[PDB]
Amino acid sequence: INFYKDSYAASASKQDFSQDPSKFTEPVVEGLKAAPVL
Amino acid sequence: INFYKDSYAASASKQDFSQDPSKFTEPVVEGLKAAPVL
Amino acid sequence: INFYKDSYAASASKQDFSQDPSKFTEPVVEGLKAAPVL
Amino acid sequence: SDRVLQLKLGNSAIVTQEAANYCCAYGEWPNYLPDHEAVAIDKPTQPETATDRFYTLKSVKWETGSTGWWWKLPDALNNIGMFGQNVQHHYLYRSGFLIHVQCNATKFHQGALLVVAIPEHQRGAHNTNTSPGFDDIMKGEEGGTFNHPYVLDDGTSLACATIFPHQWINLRTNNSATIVLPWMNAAPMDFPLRHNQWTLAIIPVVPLGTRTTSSMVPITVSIAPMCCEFNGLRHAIT
Amino acid sequence: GVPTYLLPGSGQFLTTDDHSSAPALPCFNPTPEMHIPGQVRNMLEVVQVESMMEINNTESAVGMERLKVDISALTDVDQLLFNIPLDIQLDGPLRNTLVGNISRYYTHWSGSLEMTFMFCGSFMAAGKLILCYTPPGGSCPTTRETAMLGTHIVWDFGLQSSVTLIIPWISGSHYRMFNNDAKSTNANVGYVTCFMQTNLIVPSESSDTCSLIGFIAAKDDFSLRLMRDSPDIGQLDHLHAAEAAYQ
Amino acid sequence: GVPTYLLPGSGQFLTTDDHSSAPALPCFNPTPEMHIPGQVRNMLEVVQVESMMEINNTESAVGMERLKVDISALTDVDQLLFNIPLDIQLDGPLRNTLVGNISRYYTHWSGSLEMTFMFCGSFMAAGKLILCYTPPGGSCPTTRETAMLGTHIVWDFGLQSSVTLIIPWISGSHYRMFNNDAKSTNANVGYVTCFMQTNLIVPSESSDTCSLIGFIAAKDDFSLRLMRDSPDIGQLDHLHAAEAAYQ
Amino acid sequence: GVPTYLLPGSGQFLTTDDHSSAPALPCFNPTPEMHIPGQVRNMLEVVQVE
Amino acid sequence: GTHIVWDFGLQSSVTLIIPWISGSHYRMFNNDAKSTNANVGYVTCFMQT
Amino acid sequence: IESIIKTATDTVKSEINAELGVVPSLNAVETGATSNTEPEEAIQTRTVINQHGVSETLVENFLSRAALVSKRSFEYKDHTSSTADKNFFKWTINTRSFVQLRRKLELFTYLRFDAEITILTTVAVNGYVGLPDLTLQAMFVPTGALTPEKQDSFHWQSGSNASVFFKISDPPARITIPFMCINSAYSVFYDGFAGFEKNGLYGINPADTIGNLCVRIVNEHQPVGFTVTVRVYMKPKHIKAWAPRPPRTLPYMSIANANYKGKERAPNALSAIIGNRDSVKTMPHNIVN
Amino acid sequence: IESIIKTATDTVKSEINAELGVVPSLNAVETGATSNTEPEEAIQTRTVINQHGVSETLVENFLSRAALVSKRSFEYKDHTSSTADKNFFKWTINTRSFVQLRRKLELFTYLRFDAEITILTTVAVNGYVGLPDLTLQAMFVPTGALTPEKQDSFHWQSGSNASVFFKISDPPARITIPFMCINSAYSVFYDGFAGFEKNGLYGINPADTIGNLCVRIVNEHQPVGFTVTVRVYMKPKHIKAWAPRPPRTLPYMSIANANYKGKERAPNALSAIIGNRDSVKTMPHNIVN
Ligand SMILES: CC(C)Oc1ccc(C(=O)Nc2cccc3c(-c4cnn(CC(F)(F)F)c4)ccnc23)cc1
Ligand SMILES: CC(C)Oc1ccc(C(=O)Nc2cccc3c(-c4cnn(CC(F)(F)F)c4)ccnc23)cc1
Repeated sequence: INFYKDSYAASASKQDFSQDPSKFTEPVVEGLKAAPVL
Repeated sequence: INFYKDSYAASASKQDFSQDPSKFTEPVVEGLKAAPVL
Repeated sequence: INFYKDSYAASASKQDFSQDPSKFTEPVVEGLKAAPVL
Repeated sequence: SDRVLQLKLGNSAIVTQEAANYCCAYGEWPNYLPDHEAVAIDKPTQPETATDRFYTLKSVKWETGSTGWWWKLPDALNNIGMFGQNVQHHYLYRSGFLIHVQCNATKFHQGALLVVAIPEHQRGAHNTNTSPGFDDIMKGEEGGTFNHPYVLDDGTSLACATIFPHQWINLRTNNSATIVLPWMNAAPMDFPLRHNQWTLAIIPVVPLGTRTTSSMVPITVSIAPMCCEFNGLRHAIT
Repeated sequence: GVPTYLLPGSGQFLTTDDHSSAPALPCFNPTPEMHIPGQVRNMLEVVQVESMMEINNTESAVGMERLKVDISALTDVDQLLFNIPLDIQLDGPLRNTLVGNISRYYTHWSGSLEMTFMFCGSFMAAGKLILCYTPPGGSCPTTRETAMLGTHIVWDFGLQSSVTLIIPWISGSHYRMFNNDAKSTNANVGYVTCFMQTNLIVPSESSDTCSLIGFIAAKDDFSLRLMRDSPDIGQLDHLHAAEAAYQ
Repeated sequence: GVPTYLLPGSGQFLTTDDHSSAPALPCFNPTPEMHIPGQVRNMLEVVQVESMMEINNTESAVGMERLKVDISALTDVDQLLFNIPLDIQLDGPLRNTLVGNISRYYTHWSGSLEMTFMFCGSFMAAGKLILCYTPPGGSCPTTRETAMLGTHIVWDFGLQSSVTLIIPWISGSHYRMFNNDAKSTNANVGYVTCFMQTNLIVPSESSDTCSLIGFIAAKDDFSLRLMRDSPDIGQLDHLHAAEAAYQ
Repeated sequence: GVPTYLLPGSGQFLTTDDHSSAPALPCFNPTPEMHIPGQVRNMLEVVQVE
Repeated sequence: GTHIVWDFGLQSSVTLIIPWISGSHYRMFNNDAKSTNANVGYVTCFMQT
Repeated sequence: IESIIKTATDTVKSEINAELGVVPSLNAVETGATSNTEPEEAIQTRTVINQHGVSETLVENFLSRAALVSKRSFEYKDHTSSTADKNFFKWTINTRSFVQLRRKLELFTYLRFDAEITILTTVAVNGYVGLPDLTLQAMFVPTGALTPEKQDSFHWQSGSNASVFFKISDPPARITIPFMCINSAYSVFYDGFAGFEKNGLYGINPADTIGNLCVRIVNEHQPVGFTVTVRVYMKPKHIKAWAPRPPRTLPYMSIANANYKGKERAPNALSAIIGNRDSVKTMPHNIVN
Repeated sequence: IESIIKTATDTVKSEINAELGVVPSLNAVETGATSNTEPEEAIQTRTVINQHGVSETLVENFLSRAALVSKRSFEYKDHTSSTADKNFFKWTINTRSFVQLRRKLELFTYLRFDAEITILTTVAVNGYVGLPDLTLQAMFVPTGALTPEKQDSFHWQSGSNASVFFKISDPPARITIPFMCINSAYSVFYDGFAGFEKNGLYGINPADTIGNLCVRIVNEHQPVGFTVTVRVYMKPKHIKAWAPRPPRTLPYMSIANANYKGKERAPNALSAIIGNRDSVKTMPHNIVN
């Protein structure tokens, strides 16, 4: 329920289930295989 | 939300994005070119 | 907005623009012309 | 091509050879009152060329100490020609104005006049609680002089006056200014003797200077009412 | 439940509000409607009816004598007979009229007024009058040659007893104010004046003095705005028997 | 009935709220609209109008003398003539301008400024100036060879009386703040400086000293944010006749 | 008007509530979004880092 | 009356038109200069600035 | 002829006339018709497109605003020794006691409307300890029902009377009373007598009798006394109105009749309603410059 | 030419120029037009896609925030011996008394708007026993209506005046007043005189007269005195605005006029609006490292 004119007035947006943990776990230019890493 | 009978009761009208600054910046009878003004 | 069951509960009826001033200005059996009245 | 201008209205014409375009205030032109905006129901008199013509006021001397000059419309014209007679015989008036301001000097002179038309130029007094009186405001043809042009005699500022319709006379560049004013009022007509729609102001922001031999340098004001209408025919207040 | 919040103005009693409210007598059946003569639906219907001006609002006119103006034969040409103040707000001839009393419930007004005059001399009385409206801006005219320059009707007495002077709506603004400042440029209407155009001429057996009755109404271009309590009524005390309503 | 509950903020008077509210005068008819010249709909239309800078904000310049800069013939090459502080928040030449006064109702600003200078010497006066904008980060330049490295226009006097220096919007952030800390990296704009490019050269019968008028405006890339009470006005007392409004 | 009644919990400040509320700065335009490296959307992305 | 305001400049000359404003079709070359069939009125020059 | 009128009439342009046998400015008042002279007939007019609305003079808008009809103060205290409204009062419902609403209603002969009733209550300490939040009961007692004799009488159990219970800390209590005349319209004026004998009241139509409003404090008295004041407002709504009347000029004397005296001198004296000017030739506020 | 503008303008990339007869940085201020030089003409630019909104500088947003227009304190007490606002006050409605709203409104020559009115009331005990929950009445008295002379005068019965009754424990009372000028716009400035004689007020358009706000406490006085303060806020809405004006620089002197004195020294002195620097060559906050 939002009757205010500015969209920043609205309630919180709890729906963004997108993740990409590999930008923090695997920032390696060549991806790991399942396999000697080095 | 306006259940009042008189339209002057309503909330503010923040939607008129029409501008014409040339009535204040360029009230010259012959318009300027991009070009010696005089 | 009227959720009451009796119609006399409702808000005022400000919409009757019908007029007939001639019942007070001209209650003459023979109408005036634009023309000696008598 | 935009330096030479001829203005012709009724039996009067003005030519200038050193204009700088001309201003149409707010991009408007004068027009007669349309029926969808009319209030007073009597048929108006529209005298046309009898009123819609240039009237030339008394010239003022631009001198080194000059603070500037002002004239109020319609007041400055209310006693002049057939315009004045219609003003005196009618309760209601409406018109635009064509304003032409004239000042020439030699190529060895310098000086700049701001020529500005101020709508509803409600004056203040200086250093008092008492409001300006009738004789402070109503000057007629002679007009007044600025007390404090730097605040426009109204606690405001000269520097921001370019928000109003204006030209400059810069003696280096041009010898005349022209401003065309529409009807500028909240009501469609007015009583001409108790309210002024427009004040013409001429302020010497750069003072007159030369090292040639001095001459009197007058400034001359010519004003044509445009699309004059009058309603409520009466005897003359006069 | 529904999430809500209260605004400013919650719980106020505004006397001009317009809401439904709880019916105290459920299932009540009002009496059937019956046709009655003379339904009024807009108060502008009432001010369009002409009613008598109290033009002779002078000391030594008592009661009904205040509703007539007496005219006599004169021996000087073009004399002033009477004038009428046009302020509806100030206490003049126009106040106690239908247009007057209704308009004083309002603050703004616009549109034309009609004045009608009925000549009540004998059949043998003759004469011509000039009735002049002067738009505002100067003093009320005192000579016929000045008044003649405004809106006027020249009235010849005859078989038709009455003329109307239309007072046209000549105004700078859309409306005028019922302003206690009568000289205000938003309020002043100007003047009505009556002069002899010729003379009242009567034979020996007619009465030498004859009467005018003056009436005013609004025309149907007339409009009223901004409702107010009328200054024509008030009380400083309880009315008699008002207390006895509690006993 | 409807089940409801009240939230936090119920019953508050927020001065920037936007709701409908009860009309005190039912059935009121406002005066018909009339066309008036000069409707403004966005305040950005006003700041795009050029207005005079008070560049000569010095003791011994009185009134109108503060709106002009006087230029004289020099005998040394490439001299500094004047500089212009660019803080709109602090009390400098830009404050009492259309762009200045409107912007001070706001806290954030972005976009380009135009400065125009009109030469008001005689027709016989000649000369070239260089007008330089320095992006922030160091001191204001005092020599033409340093100022020349910023954004500049070289101005020749001639039949066209005026040049514009565009001050381009060069900023790390989307906006700047009207910050009383003038040295803040979120607020400082840099400098404008004027030098002689050649000289003011005049004949004997022209005045030896000539004036510039400087103007500023916003361009149409200009934007304002976060409205605030302007520091340009205040009162410590009731105004005169304010009490008399209650009497 | 609408007939209403207030429930238990009317007028409480629960710190984990989720409602719209009155915007103090009407017509405000926030700064355009810019791409920044390293957006986190779920804290489970962080605990997966050793 | 009918007038032209004249600014000196590159064009050296102005014309004042004297329009034919007459009650009759013609005027007479009458030695009576004050005759209503002959008098044309006046031309005058003033300083504008 | 009936028509829908939302705005004031337009003006057409008019020319010069000079027609024999046509005299639109002449009229005959003796017929009883008002003058039909138009402005286009009396003067030369321009065209005016008239946009002025006429909604504010609708009878519905003119009458349907809330006006005070009853105001009563009484002592909320231990009344065991008093002579008095002993924590309650009875009001015989009328609309004639407050002159602003009375005069507007009396512009009409017959009125049919529903009545919106607003009850405003206020309390002060008698000559301070704070103000108590009392509960009040308003009970409508129609014709022939028994009115309460005491604050605690069993009449207040209200088995079939409409009662409203309301707090002082509430908004004002509000109910609508339906149009309840036994005729199709209330008689605002009544040229008749209430009974079949000759001794009945003049000027009151029995058909218009509403009944009684009885108001008590429901709380037992406190150890200290308070003054309670009750204000009743009526707003007519859904209004029909017939036969407009000349307005009241003289001050009202009584709620029971139209009796009149006038002010001692003008304005609104019996001999002179309008204030005097020196002569019919005197312009009282004449503009002089 | 009129167009819809929601965001600030984009910048196009620009190259080197070197064209004879084309001088976009030269201008003619004497025409009265503002400089039309674009940044692409003055310097080499990049492309910038500009996303900055312009909604916050809309006249509607710039003006439509609630501002204090009236503040009045009075004694709520037994006034039988006082000389004073005896439990009520009258205010002649104006918008010139508080300088923040006044200065913003005076950026324009003509304004047309509806007025949202908020009334905030507060109470303190006179020099403690708790604060009473009073009922107040605000009554709008238009031009030519009679104002109340006393707290208990019959003017307050409000037969046709708009009144709002409100408690101190309520939220602030709120009503909208329609745009009620007799012209199409209010005259913010008025270069004229109010009357047909010469003695009328300068600078006030009679067309803009609103009327009077009369505010009483409805409760009878208590045995102890309180100070009540009323604050009135106006918010313009549905705004049209014409002919922008140079802003006020000098302090206001009066609500009745534009009279001016200035501060004794800069800033906003009559001789010097901007504060002084040592010379035209002095950079006052120059960065030095
Ligand atoms: C206790 C609650 C549940 O019930 C209540 C019931 C009634 C009230 C109350 O006070 N009602 C009223 C007060 C004053 C007048 C009236 C009239 C009326 C008088 N005369 N006329 C004709 C006219 F106008 F032409 F004269 C119409 C009709 C109905 N009610 C009235 C208050 C409360
Ligand atoms: C009692 C209740 C039912 O009714 C009420 C009615 C009114 C108020 C109240 O305080 N109203 C107001 C207070 C202050 C100013 C105004 C203006 C206004 C003044 N000037 N202007 C033109 C401008 F801006 F250009 F100068 C517009 C117009 C209408 N109202 C105003 C409070 C309550």
